[PDB]
Amino acid sequence: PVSKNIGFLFLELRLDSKQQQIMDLVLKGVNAVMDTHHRNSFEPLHRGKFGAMKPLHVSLSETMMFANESELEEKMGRIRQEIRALECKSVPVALSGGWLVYENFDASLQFLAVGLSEPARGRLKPVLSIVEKYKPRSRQPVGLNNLHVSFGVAQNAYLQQDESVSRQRLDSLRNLVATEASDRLPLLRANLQFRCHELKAKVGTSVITLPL
Repeated sequence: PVSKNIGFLFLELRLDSKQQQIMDLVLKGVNAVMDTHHRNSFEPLHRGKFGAMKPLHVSLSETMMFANESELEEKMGRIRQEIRALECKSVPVALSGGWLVYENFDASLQFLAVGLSEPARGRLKPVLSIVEKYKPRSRQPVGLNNLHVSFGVAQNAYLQQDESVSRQRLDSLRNLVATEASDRLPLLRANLQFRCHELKAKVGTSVITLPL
């Protein structure tokens, strides 16, 4: 369908029981601040209905829109082969710094995130380099400067207002979570760490695994 000839690369982060409980209390605390300030709350991304588990992610490419099935296979195969040829056998994922808020492509959703640590970004640099080499030439770039894990997602209440009003409320939301909702970030950063032994790629409607 719409996803024909679309590819995207990412890391999958499955949380253990302790990490799930930490994210419950961190997000509850953030959302108490959102309530106090009459802001939209963040839906936790690590849980579904009835506490069904959902993995978290690190995006490693933009949405890659290839011109045809042949180019999809040519470029994704080269990506897979070159990632396999890397020396590394696993990459660490750990977080550094404060809350970030990233918008999706139509600004309808605002994701509460933390950036990757300097060593985590450094170990992913050779992966990003491979993606940059093979991705289609064909507006939300993924790069070393913005690698992150998103933990919650809120609706943009200002989606249909003037762009400048929506951007102002986004910047004051970013300031609000940083100034008033950051006290449990040391607990999050100490515990939300992972080691990934494979990448994933969405290709069309299928997901493939790319071993390290």
